[PDB]
Amino acid sequence: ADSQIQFTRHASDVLLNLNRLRSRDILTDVVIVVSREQFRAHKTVLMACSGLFYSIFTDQLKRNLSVINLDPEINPEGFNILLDFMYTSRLNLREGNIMAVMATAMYLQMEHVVDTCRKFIKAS
Amino acid sequence: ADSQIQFTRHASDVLLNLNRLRSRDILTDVVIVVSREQFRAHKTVLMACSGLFYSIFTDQLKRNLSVINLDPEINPEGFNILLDFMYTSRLNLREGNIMAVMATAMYLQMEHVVDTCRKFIKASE
Amino acid sequence: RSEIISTAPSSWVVPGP
Amino acid sequence: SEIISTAPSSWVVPGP
Repeated sequence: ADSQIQFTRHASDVLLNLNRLRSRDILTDVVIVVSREQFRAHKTVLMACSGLFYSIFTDQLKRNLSVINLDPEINPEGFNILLDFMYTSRLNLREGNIMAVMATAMYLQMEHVVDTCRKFIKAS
Repeated sequence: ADSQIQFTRHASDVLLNLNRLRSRDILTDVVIVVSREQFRAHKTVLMACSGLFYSIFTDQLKRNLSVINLDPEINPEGFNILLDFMYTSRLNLREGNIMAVMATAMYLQMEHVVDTCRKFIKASE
Repeated sequence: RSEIISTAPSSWVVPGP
Repeated sequence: SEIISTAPSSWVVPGP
């Protein structure tokens, strides 16, 4: 009689569709500036993955900013790799960027990514 | 060229956090009006689950609307069930509501749900 | 009442065109 | 190769 069905690939299909929106610039609502680079995104996705971004868009003087400048110390490649990760689940690491990725993840308050970086310093 | 690490629970963590933002009303940007009722939501989430909503927010005269009225013919309890699903993965189907649930999914152009409504009246007389 | 699992993919996929 | 991680996110939108 009564019921509740869990679609196991639903979260995944949502994320996939959020990333297509992003990649077509549909309803993106902020540009993140990291030195001289610019990344378009959806604030809600940023806030759903990063503690730093939660705080930015939750400060009511900033909620409705459409440009955010990260600290000058933040690296564009490290940022790019984390933004892709937010929208895909895939963390693409190389020996020549893994520490920048880790620094960026600390700043964006994504600590499980940081631990994964540290822990992926086995072979090495 | 990359070592790629897939986080198998990321998508679900994201969806979970989007729901908290919803129920705390954070960054919600639209109200869906269904007869009597009102549902606050994020446009991007709506667009990520339904091609109806995608067709709406993709209209330049409609991109920036903060209120959207659905078909008067549409059931508010049906839409609430679909809206919770969209945010949680869980479709809560009853014998009492299933009728309108399916009419809503159909309206919202979400067949996988339509189909599990039919695949549900298997457990039927 | 009982919690059941569906492996159904979404029919809705945002285009790339 | 593509290794898998099973780690849950350490980020949880506050409930207040």
